[PDB]
Amino acid sequence: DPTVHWLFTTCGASGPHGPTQAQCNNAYQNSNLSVEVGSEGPLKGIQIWKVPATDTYSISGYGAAGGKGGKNTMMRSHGVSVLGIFNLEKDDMLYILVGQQGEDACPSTNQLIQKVCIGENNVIEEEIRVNRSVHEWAGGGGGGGGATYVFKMKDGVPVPLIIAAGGGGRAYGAKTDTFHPERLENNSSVLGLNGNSGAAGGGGGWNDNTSLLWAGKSLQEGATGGHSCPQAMKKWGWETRGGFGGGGGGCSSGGGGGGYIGGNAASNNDPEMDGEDGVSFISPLGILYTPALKVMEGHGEVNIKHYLNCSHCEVDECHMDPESHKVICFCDHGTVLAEDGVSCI
Amino acid sequence: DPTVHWLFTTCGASGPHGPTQAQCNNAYQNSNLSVEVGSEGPLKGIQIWKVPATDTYSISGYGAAGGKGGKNTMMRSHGVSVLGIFNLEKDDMLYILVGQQGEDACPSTNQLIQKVCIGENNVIEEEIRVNRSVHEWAGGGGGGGGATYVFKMKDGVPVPLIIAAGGGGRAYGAKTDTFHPERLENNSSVLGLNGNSGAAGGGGGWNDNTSLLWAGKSLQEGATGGHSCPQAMKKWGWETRGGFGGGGGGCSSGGGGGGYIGGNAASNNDPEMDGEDGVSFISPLGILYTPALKVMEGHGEVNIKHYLNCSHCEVDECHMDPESHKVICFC
Amino acid sequence: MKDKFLKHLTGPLYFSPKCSKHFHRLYHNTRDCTIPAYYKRCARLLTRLAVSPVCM
Repeated sequence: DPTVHWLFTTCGASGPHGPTQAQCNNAYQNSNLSVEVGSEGPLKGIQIWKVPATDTYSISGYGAAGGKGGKNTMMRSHGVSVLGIFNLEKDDMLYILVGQQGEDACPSTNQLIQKVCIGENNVIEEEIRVNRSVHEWAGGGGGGGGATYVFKMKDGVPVPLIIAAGGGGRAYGAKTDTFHPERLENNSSVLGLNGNSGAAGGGGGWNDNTSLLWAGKSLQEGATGGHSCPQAMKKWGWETRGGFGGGGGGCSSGGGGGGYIGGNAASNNDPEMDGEDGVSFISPLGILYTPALKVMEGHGEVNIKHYLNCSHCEVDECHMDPESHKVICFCDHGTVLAEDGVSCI
Repeated sequence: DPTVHWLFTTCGASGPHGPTQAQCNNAYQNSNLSVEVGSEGPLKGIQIWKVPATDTYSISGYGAAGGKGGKNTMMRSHGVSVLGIFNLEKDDMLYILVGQQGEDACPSTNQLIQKVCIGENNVIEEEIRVNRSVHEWAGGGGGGGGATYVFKMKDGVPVPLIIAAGGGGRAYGAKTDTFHPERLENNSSVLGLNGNSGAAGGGGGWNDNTSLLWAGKSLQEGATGGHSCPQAMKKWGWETRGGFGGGGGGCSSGGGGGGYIGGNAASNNDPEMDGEDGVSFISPLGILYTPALKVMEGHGEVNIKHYLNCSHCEVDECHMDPESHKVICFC
Repeated sequence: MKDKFLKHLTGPLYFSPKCSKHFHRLYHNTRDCTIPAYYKRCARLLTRLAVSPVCM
């Protein structure tokens, strides 16, 4: 059946730490998906999956969006989607880390911070007006979104297949809604380092050692979400931790987003510099289907389905009609499919 | 006048209470939009807009999504989108209530409640093994969504123009994801009552007398999001309130959705019966563009732009150039 | 029936032939654009596609 597909979610979890086994068991009740979740070690919250039959599979990796800023009116940086076309054998192990959205600056259940959010308390604005930067009153900056990873365990070391970058966090004073062009890595020889962290937390990459509690962790360190700024805990009652999957935490600057290469953050505590998103990855073992594009507004996700192998028609591209179970192959350049259903006219 | 449109949002606000003047002035800085926010009475939180020209306008109203359930795995019920074509005079005072998202059941700041949410606690699950009725503790239901309203006054009486219903709430046992067909109403002669409120809060319609504390309010009495059910208020510590714009109250069941007619909730405390959607409304003075569709995932919005007269010529489709009349019908 | 709505969300964006191939891929074989409840996502995708210089 073409319609069959497996939808890996974040299992209902949120924040800097990923799901447990019970969360994923509850999330996949009365469905066709069943995963096992690592309980301890750096594989905590990573969902293993057994490929049911050898086939060509399309994998849809969607990263997670960043957190909104303190003045939570500018839109959050969206998470990146990567479509990959891979080939999979029987009993293969796919380790899937579904990214998680970075925590927002506002709203907050803390009363003082809530009064800051509604604009009645505006000490941060006075600090910006006086010192041209934030040093004392660390304002709410959004947490970085978590990357989505689909990889596998070949004889000792993980091998990445799909990485969807996570949306960077929005700074306190993000007056610009412009987003940078999306970054994709198609080569495995380029290292999967971590994002640079200044006051806020840079996003977590593929394989790098983290010495910072606020930066996001790389996948080979568990890839837990980074803590908030040290000044965000002292003389303040709020924290904006990045999501699971390398999401950096939010100081007055913006929290970096995870990826194959982690997103950056402001070296100083600039209240207006949003956190850069991560760099997505596509494996040479698979075929990239569509470019990397920012789509997601919340938690990341994974969609695995049987790829529609339709090289039988003249044009290399085709699709499945929702109305008719018959496959439809189209012709570009204003050409029209012939009556044979393969040829073009 | 290239790309001149105005986008109305929740001004950064959330939860069951609308935005105030400060947050909307903060939201619309360095843009082509300036609003006033009512400070008291039924119009507290409803934004004031002055129509800049007498022209045909396209107004797109997007409701707010409901809250996720306690086992927050299934998707939230989406806010309905209504697109309309209206004719607006110079210097009209449009009144725009932007719906706010119903609060999710999980996560919560309370340690015991988060322990329930993750899975170490199963008192609700055991409770539906011993008597199958959640009444000692309370289940997890997200708040209903806040509808989106664009209206105006004649003789001091509100006149509905665009009403996009808000998303219903996700119950605890929301094992399925089915949604009822999207209800749109065009005739205004049917009064905008509220939805039924039982253990959970129904949605808040256009104008109705709401006495229940957990239910959401109609617009002509504030359209405030309701509180949680009192069973969840005491000895369970749940505060899953609704959204601004008639958002119902979260309980074991799902909170009903706002709209022109509010979304019905569960009379009993069924933890698998979700919050129903509301009924969206299109004004008789406007033209319906596309069928109403459940679209939005969070806080609703309004987009107002000048309508392009594609149908002024034989071809029904047109795309005007930014500085020149390049509508698609060749002469 | 499901294209005017997407056109309203997206706006006047033009696509090159290779970009038209990618357009077909997102529009038909990505579930963001298939099921009605993710059209915003779909629209977002389309927008970002037009931002790429491969799309005119």
